[PDB]
Amino acid sequence: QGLKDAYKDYFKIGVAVNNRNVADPDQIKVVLREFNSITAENAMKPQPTEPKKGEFNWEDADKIADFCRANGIKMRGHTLMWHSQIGSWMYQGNLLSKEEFYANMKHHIQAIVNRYKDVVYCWDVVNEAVADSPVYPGRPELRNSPMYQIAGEEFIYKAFEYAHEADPDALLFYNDYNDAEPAKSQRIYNLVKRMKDAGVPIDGIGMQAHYNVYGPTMKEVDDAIKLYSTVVDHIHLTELDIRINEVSDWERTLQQDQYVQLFKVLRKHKDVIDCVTFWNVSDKDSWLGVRNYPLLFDENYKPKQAYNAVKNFD
Repeated sequence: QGLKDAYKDYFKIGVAVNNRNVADPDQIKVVLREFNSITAENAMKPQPTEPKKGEFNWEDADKIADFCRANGIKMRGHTLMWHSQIGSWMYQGNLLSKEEFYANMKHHIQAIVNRYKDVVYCWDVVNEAVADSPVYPGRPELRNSPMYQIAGEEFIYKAFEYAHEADPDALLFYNDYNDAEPAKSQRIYNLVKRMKDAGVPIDGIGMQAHYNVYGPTMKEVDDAIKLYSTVVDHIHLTELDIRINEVSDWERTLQQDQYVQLFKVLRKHKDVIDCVTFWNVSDKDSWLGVRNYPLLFDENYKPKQAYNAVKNFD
């Protein structure tokens, strides 16, 4: 009886996984106990699935979908478009045409969405498209990636349209980090507003939630959720973790209260938040290394004092 069961009347609890998390008994016992949603940490990203034009690799992603199919869990599909882990070929030495690009993007999205539409319930369609903060008013709100350089903001719209065609029943999200920062969260809102007003097919906003001990206050996070709440009916925390920096009893206490504060805020917003997904299973497999003591499971795949606090609430 784990996390998922505790938050059953609030929202799903999920976890990004790697090949070994769904292949090793000791880790599998944990994942099934605690979570009712799964994200591929890497296996559905654009370079991992299409490292050359038209040459799809489904090996790693299939294992993970397999695991979900079998245990009656639905997946989040992480991501269809992103300026990282992407094959240069999609957008180029020279940049390609809007049209040659849209085709590479349409071909890719449509394949992958169709392939896993039976397990994926939602898709992080575009990732990290909004620009980092300091944006001096009037200057471009979006990150100047190659895709933007070719399409401008239009490529995001196409990506959401292309994925909607391939599966009309999936919830399609825009996903980003520094989601609770005022300026950036305002920019995110602006983007999604534009899409809503144009009638582009977006459903939800993905809050990465790469937080830390000193980074955002609970006010900031509760604010951004209200702001986002007024443009979309679906919010996921998508890659949650709380790094201690930027091994003491004190730091451990600090991280504990944040996690406890954070889940108080999200419980209040149960009705718009459908999912809270931790970025890795345990500190062992955290992308931030174990130095950062970032998750509710320690390097032995065992719960920390913080685990019981978050779980035994009310």
